[PDB]
Amino acid sequence: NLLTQLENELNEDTLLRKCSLNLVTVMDVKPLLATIKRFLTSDYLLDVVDKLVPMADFDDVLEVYSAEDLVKALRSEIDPLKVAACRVIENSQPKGLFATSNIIDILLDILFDEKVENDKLITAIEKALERLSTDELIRRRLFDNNLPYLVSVKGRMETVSFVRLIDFLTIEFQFISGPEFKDIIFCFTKEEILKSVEDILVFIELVNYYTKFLLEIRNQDKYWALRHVKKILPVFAQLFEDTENYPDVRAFSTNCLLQLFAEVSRIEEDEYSLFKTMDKDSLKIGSEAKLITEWLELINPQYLVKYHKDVVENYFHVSGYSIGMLRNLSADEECFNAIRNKFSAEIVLRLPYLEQMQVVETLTRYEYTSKFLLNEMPKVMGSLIGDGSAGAIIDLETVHYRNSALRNLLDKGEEKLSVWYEPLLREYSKAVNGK
Repeated sequence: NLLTQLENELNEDTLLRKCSLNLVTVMDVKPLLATIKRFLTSDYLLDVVDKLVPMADFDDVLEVYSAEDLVKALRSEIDPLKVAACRVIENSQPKGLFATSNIIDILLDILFDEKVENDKLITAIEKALERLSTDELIRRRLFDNNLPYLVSVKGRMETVSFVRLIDFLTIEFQFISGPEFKDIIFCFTKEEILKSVEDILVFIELVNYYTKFLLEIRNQDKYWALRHVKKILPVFAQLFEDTENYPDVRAFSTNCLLQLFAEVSRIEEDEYSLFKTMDKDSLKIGSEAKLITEWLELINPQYLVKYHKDVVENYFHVSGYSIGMLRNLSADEECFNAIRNKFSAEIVLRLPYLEQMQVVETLTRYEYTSKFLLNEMPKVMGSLIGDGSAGAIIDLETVHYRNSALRNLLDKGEEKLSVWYEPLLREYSKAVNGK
């Protein structure tokens, strides 16, 4: 490690780029850290800082960069020194060390400053906060001590700081438990949503936050959060319908809202009471012809089959274009039974091999779709097995889908595949072993 002592002495009498590298690999480092400090209290040097801080005993780091220093650095006019302080703070041990100072407060002050244009500083602060937010004392400093501030930034709805706040909440929600959840910061009232409409970028951002919020509730299994967010969901739908008073919503925000309604149709709730009401009063799936394809690609297929079976029956036909609809509509048995009569081996076999495989890979995903494939479209299975030139297929998508179809079927087991087991295994073997 004599390579680091050289750097320590070539500052007192390319190279940094090399230390930066020779450090991704792995005595007393204070002296070296002290110097980088002096230089900062006056770009590439930062990558060196971000490497050496983690690998050191934080007590050591804390001797050079004291709480008082960090504070001073953050209050300075020197961006690089601010980034460096962020790296130091990010590596706090224990993570709750600075939770009793105003360090977090200042991190937030800089974070929500519209005047800050340095995207590198913003992410550094966001990484610091993410890292430390596993600690409960850091969450207390954030959501208790700084709640009034966060809520005021929330109320600004000023473009630059609003985007940052939304990122902040999404990041933070990962670490929030039921008892710590505070509506006033994570949720928006009806009145705030109507207000965000005046600047459609803010509203669009708010729509995406909610989509992601519901997505995260579903992924993290935080269903206790639903009772807090679902009360304003009908508002997004009413605005989507109200083109007379709120034309900017359909005009600029149709797609982001469609994604939201996709999530709403999937919330763990008392049998679509919420979505059924939103659909009945506002969305009216089926009434606007230009939206039908999208509704059939996005909305819960079980909902679609119970409340809009006529649409599903009439509108869906097999083609390269309806593969989006196919992936969605077939993920519920009952909804699949509503499109079953639109398939035949002949209809599928007319498609170019790429789409055949996309269709087939889709049908191999579930028990009931596979059964139908084996029992009703064996000639399509024959096209899947092939003539003996599939190993010569150059298109990456085609190979990807075929292989995935082969895999999906094999995952079903020998007993359920009958006479197809051996040929499937054989074809899969040739695909992944090169033959």
